[PDB]
Amino acid sequence: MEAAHSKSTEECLAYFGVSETTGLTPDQVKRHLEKYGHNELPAEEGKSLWELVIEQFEDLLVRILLLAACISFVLAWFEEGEETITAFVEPFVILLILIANAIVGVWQERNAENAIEALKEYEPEMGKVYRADRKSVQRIKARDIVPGDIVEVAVGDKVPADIRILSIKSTTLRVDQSILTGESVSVIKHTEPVPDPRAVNQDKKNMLFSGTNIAAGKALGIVATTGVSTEIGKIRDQMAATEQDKTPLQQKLDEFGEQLSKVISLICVAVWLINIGHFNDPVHGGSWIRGAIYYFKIAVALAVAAIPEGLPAVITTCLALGTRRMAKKNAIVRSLPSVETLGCTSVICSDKTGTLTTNQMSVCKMFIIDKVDGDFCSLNEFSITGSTYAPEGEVLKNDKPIRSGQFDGLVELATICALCNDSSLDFNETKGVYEKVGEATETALTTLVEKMNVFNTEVRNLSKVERANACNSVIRQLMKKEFTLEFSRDRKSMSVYCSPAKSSRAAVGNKMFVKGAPEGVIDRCNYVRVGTTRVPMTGPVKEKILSVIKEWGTGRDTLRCLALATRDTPPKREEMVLDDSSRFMEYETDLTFVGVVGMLDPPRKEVMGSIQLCRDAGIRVIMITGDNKGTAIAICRRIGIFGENEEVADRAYTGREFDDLPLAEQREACRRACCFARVEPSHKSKIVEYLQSYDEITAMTGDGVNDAPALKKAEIGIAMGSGTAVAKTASEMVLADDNFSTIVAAVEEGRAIYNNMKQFIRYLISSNVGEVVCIFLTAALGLPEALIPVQLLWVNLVTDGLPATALGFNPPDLDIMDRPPRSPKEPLISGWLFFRYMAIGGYVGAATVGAAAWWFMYAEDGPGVTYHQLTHFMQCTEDHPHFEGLDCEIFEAPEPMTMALSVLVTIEMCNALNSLSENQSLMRMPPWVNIWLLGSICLSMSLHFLILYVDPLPMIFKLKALDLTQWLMVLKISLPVIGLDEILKFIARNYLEG
Ligand SMILES: Nc1ncnc2c1ncn2[C@@H]1O[C@H](COP(=O)(O)OP(N)(=O)O)[C@@H](O)[C@H]1O
Ligand SMILES: [Ca+2]
Ligand SMILES: [Ca+2]
Ligand SMILES: [Ca+2]
Ligand SMILES: [K+]
Repeated sequence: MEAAHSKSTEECLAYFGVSETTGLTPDQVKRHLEKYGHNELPAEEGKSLWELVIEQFEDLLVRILLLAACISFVLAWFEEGEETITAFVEPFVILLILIANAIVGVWQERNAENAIEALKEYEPEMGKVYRADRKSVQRIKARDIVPGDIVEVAVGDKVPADIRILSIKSTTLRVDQSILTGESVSVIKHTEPVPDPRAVNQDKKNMLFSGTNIAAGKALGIVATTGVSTEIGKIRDQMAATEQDKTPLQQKLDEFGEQLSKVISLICVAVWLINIGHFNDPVHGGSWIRGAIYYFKIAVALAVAAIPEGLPAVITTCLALGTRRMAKKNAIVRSLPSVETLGCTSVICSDKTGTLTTNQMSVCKMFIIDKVDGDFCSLNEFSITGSTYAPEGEVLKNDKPIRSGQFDGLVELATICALCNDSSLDFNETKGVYEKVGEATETALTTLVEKMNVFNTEVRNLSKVERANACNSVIRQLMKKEFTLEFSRDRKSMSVYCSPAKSSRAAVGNKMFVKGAPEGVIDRCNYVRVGTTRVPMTGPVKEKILSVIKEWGTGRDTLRCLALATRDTPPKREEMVLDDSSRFMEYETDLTFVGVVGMLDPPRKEVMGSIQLCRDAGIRVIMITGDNKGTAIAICRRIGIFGENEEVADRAYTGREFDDLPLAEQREACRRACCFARVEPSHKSKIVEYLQSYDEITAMTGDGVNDAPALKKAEIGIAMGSGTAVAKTASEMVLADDNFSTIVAAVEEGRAIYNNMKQFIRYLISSNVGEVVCIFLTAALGLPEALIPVQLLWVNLVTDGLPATALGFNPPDLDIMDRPPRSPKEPLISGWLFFRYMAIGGYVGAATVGAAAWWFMYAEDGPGVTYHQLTHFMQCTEDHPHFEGLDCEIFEAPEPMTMALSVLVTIEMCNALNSLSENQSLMRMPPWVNIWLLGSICLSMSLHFLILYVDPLPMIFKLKALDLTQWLMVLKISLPVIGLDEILKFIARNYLEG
């Protein structure tokens, strides 16, 4: 732990006692651990209090039912009667459903938090350090790094600790530190000290803060602080719900229930009005108050009844549930909307190298010049063996194992590979395998030279550790790397300025070794090295080279090709300005071509398959790579993006070709084209932006820093577990699995959550509308009431709860991933659905009245008021308007009423069997598809039985009943709801639109 960033490199180096180039001794490490602990934070625990999670109150339509319970608790406090209890049950028929939803939500959210922390804490964060026990850089669990030791970090890496920069390898080091200082753009660094021991972070321009990202370049430094003593480790705890808000679908439904408060609140105040004429009726005596409170009670209870108090929970739930599922497919969701947004995606843009392909690169072919004579050019081709980055394998000409150092071309070739190279290898002892350190393209090279072994170095007697870099090291001892012109994606090449090693001879030849994309480099070559010789680059020579490149690119191996050339006579260091990266290309001119390497880079298994599924789901998949257009197109084909034979000149463009088009033509180009090549980061962004200008939901997949902009501009960015931190930081989802499939599953889930939301809404609406059709039909048809306050609270508690919340666990529709994606601005409720909402609610409203009616009329154990209702109800006093006054006051019988309440429950528990699927028959999507649903129904049906037979209970509600017949009736009335929907589903099916 150093308190200084205001000291020099040495002071700091000596402070811990380290060799800036070698790193801490196994004993210094064992010690600093003991003295400084591991590089991490305690945390890892409770991200939400068991009680916090409970605040699945505080929402919209939950506060309503919350308050409706208060009033029914005050009214019960001011209620005098020998019936001082049916009023205390009320507040618990309301609280009850609220509680039930609360638990499920809470349960679902806890399981998700867990599942996630599982995925996260799975793959350990690794670090790059120089340590004494190894000559080359090695990778250690970041948790293990301690103050003092030497850390290396480069473009795209995440700073693993708080670090004092020692040496900046690239011409410039650019770091992104938004997570800390809040500075929006990348900032510059230097190795000079900053005196002021008070200075703020923003000014510590010689430090790298653990948790920032390197946006550009590469550097080595010495670790000042670890763990909690970290600039970002202190500030963790400190508040701010910087955790976003609600998802667009969450905000869509939030508003739908808001204006359902209106429609409902009105229909309520309505009931209070449509009656209040029964303000005097003998029932509540006739008081100038006892009649408006009863009906005020019927309103509130009708409200609680209609209001989908489960809506705010079920989204939340489906959400956390979708999350938990992705988490299980090794997908990390960084931003809640992602899965939903993903659901309705039309276009999936994707990087090639490393995203579409495995990024496991090996050099397997290479070539130099053989003979150059007039229009004749010939090449020395070679083959390499070994698919991994292991330094085991052999070079082969004509199937014969050749000794690389035998060909002068291959010597320089190797020299260049070794020297123009920011990456290295490292052998993982635990896993027992050679792992790259830096970019794969570069590392492939490193491996190549370990296989070339041109100076026939003795290696057979070297540990699996030393054998990794041995040769390269040799080459490294042979020249001094003065500085390097970092690889830049515009010029698409990279160079290295070198002088003679021991300084044996000064001015005997300074060099620049160059490595880059063939086309550009070859254009910058004036000469062609022939062994030790050199001759002018000519037409025929070039053509020969390029043509073999073309061959290898489009070949059945789709080789990823790089060119190596040297500048024999560089400018003097004094003439070279390293300030503007722009002038580097010139510094890389008048080159001498040396040779070409063909890299192997396998497409991922699951990719072709995922592409298909997208094609069926109506989803466009576009490739946006920096790589060569020929190679790229080749690969699209292998990936299924293009047919093995197919003219693509109209649908595949290079950044250059693309930029040549007029703006208009660019916009359109995006619509038809599926392959963009040799494109800079800006292009990747622009292409998405275009897709977006068609009001479409665009997805961007990638792994590298040239992907960030597009990753960031898309609706969802999906990063690779393998890819850069930079790339991850700009993503909503991260495939740790690196599995491409998950993307598709991810779109299937958001398709589903939506469908689930719909059916929920369908059941709540069509049912609860029936419930209000019940009332506004009897009270208007001049019929005796069908339900009382606590009778409504019951049809509620028992059909607006777990049976509904259960729809959340509906399976995917059978066609879900077979129809085009939903426009995001689509009317939540279609016109044709409102009809179906009504046609169901209507039939529910009436079948519930005709049942109470039927009890009055055709019930063989009831009276027989036959058709007409015998006209009316106005037959109070004995033999009143004598129209067969053979009965007294059967107009208070608890039977006609429980008759309806019983049907309501049942007919509702029926069209919830209709909310398995939008438009699929129970013949295709049967009830057992959703088991969680069935248990809920039985749960409710059971609650209804209890209420009807546990003697103390029918008092508090209404008189029991039904033995066969009476129940068989409820059934005869309710069951047809299923027949009506199953025809209604027939309609919208054998006439389609969605
Ligand atoms: N580290 C590097 N140094 C020099 N040249 C390199 C390099 N890594 C990549 N190249 C060349 O730059 C070209 C474009 O790189 P880029 O757009 O970043 O990704 P990609 N799919 O093309 O590899 C590559 O196709 C490659 O030939
Ligand atoms: Ca309700
Ligand atoms: Ca890439
Ligand atoms: Ca209901
Ligand atoms: K984004």
